Amino acid sequence: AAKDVKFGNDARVKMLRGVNVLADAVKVTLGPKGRNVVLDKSFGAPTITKDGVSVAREIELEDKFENMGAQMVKEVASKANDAAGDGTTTATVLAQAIITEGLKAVAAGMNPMDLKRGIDKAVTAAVEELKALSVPCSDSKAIAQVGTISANSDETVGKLIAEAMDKVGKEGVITVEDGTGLQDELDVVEGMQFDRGYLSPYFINKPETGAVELESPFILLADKKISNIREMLPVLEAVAKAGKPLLIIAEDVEGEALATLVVNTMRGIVKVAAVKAPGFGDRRKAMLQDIATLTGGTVISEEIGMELEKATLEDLGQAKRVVINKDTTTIIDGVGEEAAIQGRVAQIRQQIEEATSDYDREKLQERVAKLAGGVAVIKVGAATEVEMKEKKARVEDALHATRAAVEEGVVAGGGVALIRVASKLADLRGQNEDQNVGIKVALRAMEAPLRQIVLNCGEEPSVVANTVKGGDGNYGYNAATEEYGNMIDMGILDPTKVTRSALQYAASVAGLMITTECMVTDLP
Amino acid sequence: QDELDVVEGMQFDRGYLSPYFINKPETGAVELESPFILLADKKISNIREMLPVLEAVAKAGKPLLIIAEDVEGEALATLVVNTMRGIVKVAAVKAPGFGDRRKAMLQDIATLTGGTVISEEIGMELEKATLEDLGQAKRVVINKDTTTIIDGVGEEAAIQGRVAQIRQQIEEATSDYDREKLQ
Amino acid sequence: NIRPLHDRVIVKRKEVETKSAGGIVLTGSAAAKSTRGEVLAVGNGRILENGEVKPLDVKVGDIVIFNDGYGVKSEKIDNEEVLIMSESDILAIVEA
Amino acid sequence: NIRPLHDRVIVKRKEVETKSAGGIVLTGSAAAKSTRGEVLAVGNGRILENGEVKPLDVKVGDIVIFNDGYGVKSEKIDNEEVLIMSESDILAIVEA
Ligand SMILES: Nc1ncnc2c1ncn2[C@@H]1O[C@H](COP(=O)(O)OP(=O)(O)OP(=O)(O)O)[C@@H](O)[C@H]1O
Ligand SMILES: [K+]
Ligand SMILES: [Mg+2]
Repeated sequence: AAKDVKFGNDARVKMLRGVNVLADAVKVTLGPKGRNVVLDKSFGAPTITKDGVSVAREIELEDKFENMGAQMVKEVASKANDAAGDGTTTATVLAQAIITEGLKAVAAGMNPMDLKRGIDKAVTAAVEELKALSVPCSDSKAIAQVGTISANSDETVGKLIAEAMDKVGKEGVITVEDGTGLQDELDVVEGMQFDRGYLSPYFINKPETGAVELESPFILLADKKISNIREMLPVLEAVAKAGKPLLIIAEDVEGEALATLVVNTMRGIVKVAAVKAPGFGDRRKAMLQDIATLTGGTVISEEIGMELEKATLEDLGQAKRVVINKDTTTIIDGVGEEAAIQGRVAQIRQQIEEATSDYDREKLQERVAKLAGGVAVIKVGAATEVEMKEKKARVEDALHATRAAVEEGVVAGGGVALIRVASKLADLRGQNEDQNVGIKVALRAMEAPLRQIVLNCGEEPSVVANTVKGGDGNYGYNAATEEYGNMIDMGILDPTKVTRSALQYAASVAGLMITTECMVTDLP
Repeated sequence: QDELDVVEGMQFDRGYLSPYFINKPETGAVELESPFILLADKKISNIREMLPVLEAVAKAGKPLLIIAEDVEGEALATLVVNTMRGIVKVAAVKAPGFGDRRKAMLQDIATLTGGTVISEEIGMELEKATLEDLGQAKRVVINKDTTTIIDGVGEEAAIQGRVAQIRQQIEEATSDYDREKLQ
Repeated sequence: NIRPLHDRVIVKRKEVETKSAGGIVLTGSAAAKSTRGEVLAVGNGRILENGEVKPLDVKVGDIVIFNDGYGVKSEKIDNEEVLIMSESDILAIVEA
Repeated sequence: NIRPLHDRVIVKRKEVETKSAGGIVLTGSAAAKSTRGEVLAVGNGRILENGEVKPLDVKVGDIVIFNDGYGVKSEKIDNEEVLIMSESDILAIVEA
């Protein structure tokens, strides 16, 4: 359709007004004293949230040019949530301050391209200084502190996440889901714990629990679906000769074969049970092979070549304990070679590195956690749905912060890391004066997270910023107690990945946003 | 940061038809050293057609690869079985491209590797295909997405003639899509 | 022990050729069911229109080529698969 | 060695005509399966209702024409394709 075209300072003012609207919506949540934002949802109750990415997503303005500004600065929080999962509010606070101070220099006649180059140089040096300033976070106490701080100073969430990461180890996968109680629940599972139940109700060895218990059982893995008892009949006779129980992981066991095996189960010849194969095509085979590697067996398929009739006891897998129930099935101490297990770990990790999709990569990481380590599920307990959503978002942010902490390390929280970085970058210079001014606005906007934290606390941002800059090292501002001290000792840590990602994405979008002169939108 | 990714020789966007072909499990990439190259213009479902070719390859002992429209089911399973049986190091991948272009770049692969494409139109079948009919290369890499051939054993004069032919096709081409595919 | 009646033969089917002529292993339908089989038992012989029994040309223990179809039947003797067919379904005897 | 039974013949099919009458190359369906083939083995002969075996008119090594259908059965002996038919399916003998 027809377009409205704005040029120069008018377009810059409209775009900055939109950025200010989005950033003022977002930044009322920063820090421990930050407040919540209600987002009206057309379907369901309104969402009360304290994370900046949801507020950033929900902002869209009537003025088209202000809407441009809002969408471009919303990209900052979207990217910061995609990469690190935390620091979306900090990223928007940084982006708004770079745009505001950058447009001040743009209005001052300085070249916006050179300002963007200066911002990029300053932020590259800032990332280097953050990496130098970072300390690796491996101890559980610092992990608990990171999880607490990232969850609005909720010590219960931080200690629960620390215990979960301790239980599942470094290779474990932890996810957050809703809970039925009012309290947070941690559910840790070990070994292969795929979510497929028994194919028939009559397998139950323990009727008082509805769970089939198999002690040192044989495991047969049939990639193809079976409807006839003929194929594994030699295997059934062999396992009856052995006398040990047998569990089948198959695409589908149904009809005559299923009836024959359940009848033989209650006849007592074989303590046999069959369950569905996990997942769907192109993923069923790989983690079926993972099950075989864990149990020290081999999958039976037409592609691999051997048939179930030729399958023997050596072909079948071996484990120490097996639990079947209605929804899932657990395998405990699968008898497989350790070296093959670690080789499979390395292969799936290489697949993770080659994976360019979040869904495939997270499925591969879940498979790694299944075969090695464990899987933790954190049930968010809250008396109401809106508190459930808010607490779930906070626990998700804390989990992402702990993951970023183990990935890259930790620094002093409350924006003091960026303050120290800017203090270290005092002598950095660009190719010309406009680049130096861009560096200076980047350094000044690095104080924006701390200043906005103090503003949310109700104190004076400038006095506290000067006090923190006067101090050295991890000396900073406890925003919860409104005191001063060593933030590492005070337990206020921020992941280096979160801070660095927030700074980088804010700087990139803000530089590209201050470089603009003309904006072309649809007419109202 | 800006990354430059350069490839050399033939390297098309097709992977192995079965996961079991992997010679190097720590990389997920099949590495064939001086392999034979068969070019089937028709899809493969049975093992009868290239059975004389497979026996000739087993007599030679060098690894073997198939570029066909589709090798699947019984034939694919037979190649897999013969692969871990160790008689032949055979890997089959889907032919790159589509109608009226898959044939052209298959002929390009034949020119690079010094082989000939087996087709119903050209007349010769896979039953009478021999080792001389098959293509020759020095190294071959297979993975999930791409397939690379390094130092195809083909005549330089034929390669230059094919270059000239496709350049003439470029000059005669008008639409940008066909021209960029030819380039 | 099982022996057939009239003009029929009990034949144990030979093992399927797992490997082709030049060392290529065939599996699946490529390892198609062998139509060759050794003779396990020969019946008394075909009954003609005059009521006389003509002895069969097939001997016990001789490898023969048989034609699958409706005439062949499957049975399990001492947990071993055997096929039953009339002498017409028996095509020929393999020698040397 | 393979030799047949009753009224049947083992015949090696001749090579399909790759060339036409004027030398045109024939391929695919043009080079259809040859109905002619040399006799590799002749059975003992047809058994009549009286119990007598009447010897076959065909002879070993003679080229004969056969009709493809249900009566012909394919087999491989020393990795060579041979067809099996009753003498009724054998049409005629090619002389000179
Ligand atoms: N008690 C505290 N004292 C000082 N600073 C604190 C304290 N608790 C939290 N902070 C700081 O508050 C800042 C903002 O954290 P907050 O969880 O509000 O949002 P965020 O990290 O910007 O991202 P998101 O809104 O996406 O969760 C962090 O830099 C953190 O270090
Ligand atoms: K926040
Ligand atoms: Mg946060």
